[PDB]
Order: sequence, then C-alpha cells, then structure tokens
Amino acid sequence: MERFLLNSTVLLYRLSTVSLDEVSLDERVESSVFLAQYEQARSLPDHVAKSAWSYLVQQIKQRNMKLGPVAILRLIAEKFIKNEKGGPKIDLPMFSEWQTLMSRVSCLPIIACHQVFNPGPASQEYSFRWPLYPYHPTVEDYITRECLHETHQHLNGSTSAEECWLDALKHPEACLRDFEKGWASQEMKQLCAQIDPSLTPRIFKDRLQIACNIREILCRVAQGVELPEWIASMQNPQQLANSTILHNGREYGFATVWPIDDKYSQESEFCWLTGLLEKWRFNAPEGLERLLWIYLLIQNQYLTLLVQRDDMTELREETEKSYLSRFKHAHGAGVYSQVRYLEGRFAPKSDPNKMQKLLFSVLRGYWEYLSAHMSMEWVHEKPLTISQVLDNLELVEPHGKCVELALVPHFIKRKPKNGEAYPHALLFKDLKNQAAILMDMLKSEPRLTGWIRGVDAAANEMHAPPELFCPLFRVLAKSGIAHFTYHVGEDFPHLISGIRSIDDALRFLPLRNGDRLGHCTA
Amino acid sequence: MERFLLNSTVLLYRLSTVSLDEVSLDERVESSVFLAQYEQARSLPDHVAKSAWSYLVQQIKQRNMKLGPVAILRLIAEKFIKNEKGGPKIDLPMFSEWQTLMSRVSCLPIIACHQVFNPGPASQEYSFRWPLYPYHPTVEDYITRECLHETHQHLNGSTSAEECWLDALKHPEACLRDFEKGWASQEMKQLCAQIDPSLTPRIFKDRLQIACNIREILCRVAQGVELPEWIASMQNPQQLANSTILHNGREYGFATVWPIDDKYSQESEFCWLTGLLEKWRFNAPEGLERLLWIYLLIQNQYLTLLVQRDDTELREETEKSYLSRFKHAHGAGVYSQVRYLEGRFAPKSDPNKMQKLLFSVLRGYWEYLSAHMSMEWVHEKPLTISQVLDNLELVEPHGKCVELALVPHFIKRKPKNGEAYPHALLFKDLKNQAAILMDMLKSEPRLTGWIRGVDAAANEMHAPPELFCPLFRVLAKSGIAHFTYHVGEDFPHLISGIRSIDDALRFLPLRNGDRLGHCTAIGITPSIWKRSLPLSLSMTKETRLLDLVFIWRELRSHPELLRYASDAAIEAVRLAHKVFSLEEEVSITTLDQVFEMRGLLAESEGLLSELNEPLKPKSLWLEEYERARELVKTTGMKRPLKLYKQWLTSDNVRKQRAEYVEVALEYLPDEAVVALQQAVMAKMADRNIAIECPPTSNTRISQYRNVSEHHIFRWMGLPGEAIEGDVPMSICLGSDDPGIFAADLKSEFYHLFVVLTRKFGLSPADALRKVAEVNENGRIYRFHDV
Amino acid sequence: SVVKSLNSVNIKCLPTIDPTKLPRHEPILVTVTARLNKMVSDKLKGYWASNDYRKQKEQWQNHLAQLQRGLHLLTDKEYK
Repeated sequence: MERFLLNSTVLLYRLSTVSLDEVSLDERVESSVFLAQYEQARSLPDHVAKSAWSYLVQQIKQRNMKLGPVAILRLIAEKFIKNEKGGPKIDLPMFSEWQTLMSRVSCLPIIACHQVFNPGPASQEYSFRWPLYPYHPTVEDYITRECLHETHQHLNGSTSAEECWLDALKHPEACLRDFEKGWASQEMKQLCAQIDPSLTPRIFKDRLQIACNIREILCRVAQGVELPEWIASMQNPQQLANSTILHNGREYGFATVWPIDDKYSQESEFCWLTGLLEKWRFNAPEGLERLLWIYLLIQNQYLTLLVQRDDMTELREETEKSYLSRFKHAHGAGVYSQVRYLEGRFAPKSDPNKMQKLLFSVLRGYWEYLSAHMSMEWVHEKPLTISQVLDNLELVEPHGKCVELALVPHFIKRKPKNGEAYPHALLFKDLKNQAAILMDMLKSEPRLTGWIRGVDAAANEMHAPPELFCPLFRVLAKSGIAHFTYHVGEDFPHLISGIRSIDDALRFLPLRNGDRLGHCTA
Repeated sequence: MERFLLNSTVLLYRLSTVSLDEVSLDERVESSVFLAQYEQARSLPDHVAKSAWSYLVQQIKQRNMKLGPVAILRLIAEKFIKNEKGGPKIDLPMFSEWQTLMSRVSCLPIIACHQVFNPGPASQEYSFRWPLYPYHPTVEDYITRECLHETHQHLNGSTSAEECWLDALKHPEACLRDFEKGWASQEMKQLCAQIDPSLTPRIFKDRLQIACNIREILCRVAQGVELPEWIASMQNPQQLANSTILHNGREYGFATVWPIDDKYSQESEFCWLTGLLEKWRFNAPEGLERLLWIYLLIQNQYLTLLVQRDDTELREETEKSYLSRFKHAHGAGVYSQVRYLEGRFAPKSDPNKMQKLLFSVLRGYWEYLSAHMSMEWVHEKPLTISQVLDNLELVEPHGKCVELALVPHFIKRKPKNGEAYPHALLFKDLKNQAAILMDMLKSEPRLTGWIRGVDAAANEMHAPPELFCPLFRVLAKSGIAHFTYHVGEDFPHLISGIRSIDDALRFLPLRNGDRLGHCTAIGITPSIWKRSLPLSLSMTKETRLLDLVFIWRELRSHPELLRYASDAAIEAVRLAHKVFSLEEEVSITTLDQVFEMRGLLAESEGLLSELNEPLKPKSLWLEEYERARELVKTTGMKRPLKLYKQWLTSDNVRKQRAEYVEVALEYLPDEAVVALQQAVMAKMADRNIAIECPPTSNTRISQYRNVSEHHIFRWMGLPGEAIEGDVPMSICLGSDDPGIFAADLKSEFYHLFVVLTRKFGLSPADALRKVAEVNENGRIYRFHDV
Repeated sequence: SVVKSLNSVNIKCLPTIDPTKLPRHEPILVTVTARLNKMVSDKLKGYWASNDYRKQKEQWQNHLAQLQRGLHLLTDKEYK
C-alpha cells in the first residue's frame, strides 16, 4: 500500500508548498494518499483503503515512531528483505509483490534502511551495486553451473533507471535542456501531464534544484557536522528552487563538501544515506523528516517519468565510463560472471564521425573489463582506436565464465513523413543513410564482422511495415552481417492485425534459420 | 471517444478559460481528451485511443460538420437512438453500451438531438419524461399482463437524477449550501477532489451560475430572437459567473422571459434544446457553439458529482414532488407499468417533521389516484392525515394503478467513543426515532396498512446488524409486521461479509416472508472478489474475532473442511486472550455462548445496569428488558455473561476491539469461502427470506469487468455462472441507487433481459421466464397488506 | 515608552493590548493567549529543525489543547 505513500504527485505538491514549521500534517497526507491511491488503483475499494491506512497508522504508533519516510522504510525493509546466506536477500513468497513495488519505488532508500535497522551477520562489508535477488539454492546451482544468456540489453542510455537519477542530479541544466527539447512534441507533453498534471519544464528544473539542495542539506546531518544555521531563515521548501538563499542579506549556497570524491554516485548515495538514517534511529524532527520525504518523493517522480520516456546531451556526457559499468554490472558479484552470452543493442547515428567514437567506446569498455579479469599481455596498454582494440580482443580465449559480447545495432524509426507520392522516402533515406555508415565501416575493418553480428529495427509497427526493411536487410546481408532480428507486434489496432503484422515480417524479411523476432505478444 | 467529450474535468477547464473569439482548439481538446480518458479508463491502450480519436475526427470531416456538441450528439444520436413503433427507443445490441454511457452523459440532449435530426414518423405527438428503453415484444407484453413490482425506491428526493439538475438551477443558493455543508465534512472533500481536485465552494457557485447564464443566452438563440447586443462585451465564460455584464457602462443582465411560465421544468428544457438544435442544423456560430459545450460539460459534471456524493434541499424537495414520482413510476398509458411499489423514506426525530412528510406522501399518492380513479371521494380536498386514510380506504387494487407501502429506513452512524457501550448515542436516536413512529402510528392505527416495513441502510462497518434486535422486536409488537435489512453490500473481507449476513439471519427477528437488501457477500465468486486486491487486507479485531468464531460454526460441520475449522478455533482462542486480556482458559464453546448473547440490549437489567433496580412502568420495552435479563440469570451459567460485560463496558476491551489486524487475502482457499456461502443459502432458504438485488447498471462494486459477470446471474442459476452445490434463493427486484443519471425499473428489467439473450445465448421465451421469476418474487414477498 | 525600554535582566514583554480595542464579547484571556501564541510560535520558527524543536512544540500543542477545553468551561451559556 506504501507504493502510493512514497510515489505520488499529489503528496509532493502537498509537502513542497506547505510550510516547514507545522507538524500536524497527518490529516493532509491521508487525504493525499486517498487521492493518490484512487488515481493509480481505480479498482481498490475505499473501505479497504481506509482500513489499510488506519492499520498502517497503528503500526507506526505501536512501534513508538513518527509517520514519515524513516518509519515507512522501516516497515518496508523488514516486511520484504530478510538476511540470508548471501547477505541481504528478499522473501520468496513476497518477491512477486516486491517486483510490483520496484515499478513505483526505487530500492536504494529501502536497502539503506534495512542495513541500518537490520545489519547482516559478522559485520562483513557489503557494498550495494546490484538490485537484491531472492535466493533459492536449486536455481543458484543452475546459474553457477550454467551461466545466464541475455538476448536484449540496450547498451545506449544508463545501466538502469535508478542511477540515471544521480546523472540527472549531476547534469541539472543538461537534463533540463534535454527535457525542453522533447517537450515540444505533443506526445511528450501529454505523457508528462499524464503522470504529473501541471508540470511545466521550469517546475522540473525547480524540483531537480530542490532535490539537489536537499541532498546537500541532508548530507550535513549524516556527517555529523553542525548545520550552517541559515536554515532558520528558510521557512518554505520553495526557497530551495533557486539554489541560493539570502540570510541577513548575504549569498549562501547550499553546497557543502563531500568526503567521497564522486558525490554523485551509487557509493556516495548509500554511504550518506546509511549515516543519515543511523542518526535518526530514535528521534527525527518533522522538518528534516519531511526534507527527506520530499527528496524521496522527488526521486520517484523523476524515475516514473524516466521509465516511460523510452516507450545527445545527457547520453554523451561521458560515453565511455558507463559501458564498463554496465559490463561489470552484467557480470554481477563474485569471481565468475552470471551472464555468458550477451548482445548489446545500440542506436546507430547518421554521422559517420560518431560510429568510430561509439564503437571504440564500447570496444574499449569491453577490453578494459577483460584486462581487469583476465590477466595477460595485451598488444597495447591503451588502444585509442578501433583497430588496436581488435588486436587486443582477438587474443582472448572464451572460457565461458566471462561476459561474451556480440554488438547488434538496432535501427530507429520515426513517424511517417508526407511527400513525393509514396509513403516512406524521407524516413527510408535516413535508414539508407545510417546503414551506409554501418556498411562501409564494416568493410573498412573486416575484423569488425566478429562483433557487429545482427541488425534490429525496434521502434514500433504502425510507422513502417516490415516489408519496407526487406531491401534494407538483404543489402546488409550481402555486406556480411550474418544475423538479423526484428521487433514486431507491440501495439496493434486489433488482435487480428497484430497476427498479420508478424506474418508480413515473417514472409517478406530475409529471415534465415536461427533468426530472432521481438516481443511477439500478438 | 464520444463519451469523453461530454464528461471530462480537464476539457471544462481547457474551454472555460479559453476566449470565445479564438477557434483553433483541436490540438487543445485532443490533448484534453486523451488525458481525460486516461484518468477515467486507465486500462485503455494509447494506440487504440489515438486511433479512436482520429476515426472520430475524420468522421466529422466526412459529415462536413464542426467539432462540438452539435456534432458529437448527432453521432451518438445516429449510433444509439433508433426509431420504432413506440417512438424513439434504443436498439437492443447496443443497450448495454448505453447504460455504460448513461453513467457519464445525461440522455436529455441526445433525444433532443435525435428528435431534430431523426424525427419520428408523421411528427406524431411525442412527450418525453422517462428515460429511453429498448423494445422487445417478448418483454413489453409481459409488463402489460403482469406489471413490474419494485421494492426499494428512496422517496426522499425526485424521480431520477437528470431533473435534479434542473432543481440545482432553480435553487442556486440552496444547492450551494448543501454542497458547502457537505464540503465541511472530510468525506465530501475527498470525494470532490476525487472527481476534480480544482473544486471549491467558491468555484461551485461559479460553475452553477455559468450554466444558468448560458441557459439564458442560448434560449435567446433558441427563440430565434437576435442577441440583446451585450454579447459584444462577451469575451470569456468567466463573465457568466456574476449575472451582470457591462457594455459601454450601461446596465444589462442575462435573464430573459420564456414562452412557458416555469422555465425550470422538464418540458421547458426539451422545447429550448430542440428549438436550439433546430436552428443549428447546418452550421453554428463558434462562440455560442462552445457555450453549449460548456453547459453540457457543467451539466454532466454536477450529475457525476451528485451520483458519487450519494454514495436544506431535502425539506423543500419533500413537498408534492411525490405526485410527479408516482406519475413517473406510473409511466405513459392508462395502466401503470409498476403495480407494487415500496417507497422507502428516512424518518426524522421531531414528531412534527415526521408527521408533515408522512402526510405529504399519502396526500401525494391520493392525488395520483384522483387523476386516474375518476370516482367520488369522501373528502375532495383532504389536506389532513385522517381525510387521506378515509379517502384511501375506498380504493380497491385491480392491477392497474400503483400500490404503495411506505417503509421507513433508519440510518446507522459512527460509534461515538464512550457512554459505556459501543453505540449509545446512535441507539438513543434510533430509540427516539422509532418511539415517534410507534406512538404516532398508535394515534392513527389505520396507518399499519401503509407503514409496513422497517429498514436500515447507511453502511455496514458503522454499526453491526445485531444492534437492531431489541429495537426491531419492540416494533414487531407495535404492529409493523415486516422487517427488512440492507446488509452485506459493503464489507472489509469476503468471509467477514458472510458473517454479517449470518448475523442478520441468526439475530434479527426475521420471520418467513421478510427480505434482505444487497446480499452482495453471498453473491460474489471468491475468485472474482480477489481481483485487483492486495495480498493482505486489514480489518478491525472485533470484526475479525466475530469472523473466527463464526467460521468455526459453519466449518466443523463440514466433513472435509476441518483443517480450516480446527485452525480457526485454535487461533480464535489466541485472539480472545489478546482482546479480553484474560488469564484463565476459555474454550471455543464458551466463545460461541458469549457471542450468542450479543443480541441483547445493553441497558437490560442484570446485564449492564444494577440487578436490584425498581421495575420500569410497563413499556413495550419491559418485555425486551426482562427477557434479556431472566435468560441471563437462568441456565445457571453466568461465566459467559461476565465476559460479555467486558465486551461492552471495559476500557481496554473496547480499545483492543477497534485496533486493526492484518488478514491474508487468501486466508480461506477458493473452495473454502464457497462452503460458507452455500451454508448461508441453506439457512436463509429454510427461513425463506428474499434478497433485494441492486440494479446491474450500478458500477459500484468496482470488481466486475462488465455486466455479464454480475452476481445476480449466479443466484438465478445460469449455466456457466452457477457454482456447484448452490441452494437457489428467492430474489426480488429493486432500483434504489442505479449509479446512472436517468433510470427506472423498466430499464433495469430490460437490462437483465438483454444480457441473457446476448451474452449467455438464451431464447427470448426462456430468457423472459428467468427474469420474470425475479419480477414476481417482488410480488410474493410484497410488504403491502392483503 | 516602558514596554520599549523592557523590549530594547532579560524580560520579554507582550505588545500593548487595549481591551476597548477588542470584540465586545471576546474575553481578554483569549486575546492574551492568541497574542502570546504569536510570540512563542515565532521563536519556534527560529528554534526550528532540531531535536528539541519537536520536544518544545509538543508541550506547546498540549498547553493550547488543554487550555482550549477551559473555553467551553467559561464561554458556555449554561453548562451541560
């Protein structure tokens, strides 16, 4: 039921605007929760919602704690997460419920609470990088004995959605400009109002700035350093939108020194958070308590926004470091990787001058992972170019315990463009253009044929029928791609139409034996 | 998407603030339509939604019209309304969709649009007062022979909800105060923000005033007269919130004069609207075209608000509106379509208030007879209770005119903390309310032929059904002679809901031939009930303990469902220690004995008051007071009694009862819950107690995907929807809170008939008989005197 | 003059109150608490965002609530 309490637009509107002095917000949050519960769970009866909230209140009061994130995270942590032989794990019967909760709430605050209020045995050091998994020994033997195989991993973008929030905090202006770029489109404008009505792009910058400043303010509490005492002049949370407060007519930024070098990172967030909740183990002022509540609510609002935007500026901010992290993240904990056969779908770029950047970064990211695990004498300690990476990668022996890679560029597809008397030429020429850079780069270095193995076209099905890609796939086949894959039947006007769309892809495309379709829900 | 352009919160906002001069709004309505449809039907996929709206767009372009109400109604009019021998009716295949539509859109514009563009044959005189019904020869002739038998109508208020909109226009100040008075309570505040967060008592007067002024403005266009020239100063609909528009500094106003005296009548709105759409048959000015859109949006908004708020104006509306109600129930034609009608009403504490309303209903019913029964009465103008009864004793029931049997229904309230037992303030009001009824009934004893039943329809968790045992039994000695309960519709847990009905069966003084209202607990299939629910629900400890003691009662008898009975009995004893805080041993037999004595009145001597008290002076209650006293003293067993006093008058026990507990959703397996439901059926069918069924057009359960899954079909015994081992019951028909705007019993009768023929595939001759059994059970268990 | 000298031995002085400058039926004890509530709530705005801030406000909410019940004791036209 707490999915409404820790992820809801109405509560964020209620908490941010309401002043900080008042502590009698138990009535306002209840009305907000009922509004939030009704907006997202239409079929849930009200009498259950009234009973569930009333039962939740008595749980907090019986435990002699106060309503807020420090209490909700306490209840969620012990309900789902219990310590196991692998450290912190998840209840098997409650895993199905837990997966639903992850759709609306990030686990990062929860696990910090569980670590503080239920530490593991022997005090062995535990660092959070990977989401928690339920533990069942019969499956664990299968994974170790036979590693997993991922057939769909979008290399572009972030490793997951949780850590992209930290990148959004690291790049406030860049993400704001990115958001404004898409905000022009009618679909994106409706989508944002769908999840959060009355969301102007300035408010998104305001909320991002509020979350940034709250992080700086709360970091002071966790480290034990005395607050800079200008907070008394801050009577409203809205003063955090401008990233500068004026106390006694002087400039006072909220920024503060972080002990960790990378203040915007998974390690930094957990180390800060576990210290903060430790200091609030018995007492917590409702002012700061709500400051943490606002920050958690702000994070969940952005996460809800991000997960639906998939269905550049921020993408190319680093362009090299995330590729190593994702491969290491795909590798997982332990000495042996849990995933053996993995292919990374990435969107091709029309610029010929960008492929050598993207291919090298992925290949350099792959190599710098391999050199860390397999210790052997490479031709170059710093490749700096595609050819030198290929020299290093051709020396490795696949023993089956490390993440193997086979790049598959997945083409993009846009709305139909009117003109010149047949449906798709403006879009078709773009696909013809993008393929040429893919085609000629393959011929420039033929050794790339061992990594660029497949080609995908994954945007939708209404925009361009699959038979339009029949000439495009066949010419790529003559270039030596040696694999193909499609993505069909996501949304279809009628169930019979979806079946027809599969056959059009099936009967017309040059799909040899062993090809793979995509998301055939029809 | 025709149902999202007439009932949509954001579109009203996105059109009210937009000035009339600008016309480019397709990109703004389309963004509004998708957003509004998302917050209404969240499960509709976008690709279906985007295609659906575009299909509507090109259809209008094909018809060569302009997007707006004048075009939206036309598509709906040519979609649903089809002419027939009886005039404008609704086609059978799409009747079910119309009922889904009617929860969002008032029908009155549609018939007005249909009449203008698709008129009847030879322009035969058409008078619309009742909502449109589908036509089926197998059914319509059944009504002619055997009229319908309604069982639950709330006479407090008008006939339907569509005409209550006109009353809101007639009383802008009164409807504001009623909304404001409700808005003070938190439940209405949540409910109003539930429908639309941007709603304030300041805004509600604004919205209603705009609708009234738009009505006056369009009436001038409908009359054909030219505008009164102050439309030059018309730039925004917000101007229509003050009833005073200034042009060149000269005084003006919005009100006009109508051809009929009563501008706020049903006839006036139809003549206005039909005239208005007649003059827009080819093209319409955009400024007024949008003004009509605002009025329909406002009208549907208030109707949407009114229906939900249902789940001062009352005094003014409770005078001679009953004559319209009976005429509305009678319907067109010489003979009424409903023969046995049971109109419920809410009693009031003050004897003058209750006497005045009782006279109004009886006088109103006589007026309905005097229009049909052209026969000389003893008193031509009764104007008093006695002369009404003397006049009414001269009429005989010959199966043509409506027959009435009033049934007051008490209202349960929240348990006020304190006063030594759970519901003292509540029971003091009920004891007073029934006291006014019983003595007034004894003042005019002929009323026992009309005041026939007693009901109690507020909620279920507020007051347990067993609380009405002492107050009903005294009323039985008062001559009421029929008791009905409104039980089992709302419950925190399905197994707990089963207990509530079985609390009614075991405790209430229900004799053979009584009825129960909305027994949804024994209707919903447990698999269907679990749809979209959390993995663990919550319920109060007292409601949980009464469940655990009950589940042991009806499961230890079951030879194979013993594990559940044994586990329940074990853990019920565990919970009893938690609640009573007792230290000794209490067995499941003792718990049942304790809980079988909860039907006694708290104030009975020897139970809560001192045993040695002087004897009260022979009221109708002394039978009740001493009965709960002597049986408690006797049987040589007072150990269960002392447990019961703590269950009533202990500070810790009462606090522990209200403390909530966590119950798993699937505590009983799917088959296990069915065993309880079939146990209720055997008990109540043995007692032969009918069940009132709510209208199937009421989407209040929020658990059924469509109407075809409604639990009424399970009771009647439809193959593919009847659970094995079910004991068929007697089910009557009633239309109390249909949840739609314009409804009637005949429409509900047709709704049942349509589903059987289409979804379940039944022949019309066979389909009618199954729904005829329900219509006749309302006559077998009628509360009307013989 | 005297109130400013004390406002400018740390004694905090309530701002001047005129009983004639009040509603006719409004008791002065209501105004004194209402005026005093402004001064105390102002300090809690300063003494905000600390552990003791909750521990000081909880007493304050207790005091106003228990004093509120005494208004039914006095303002009632006849005790029930």
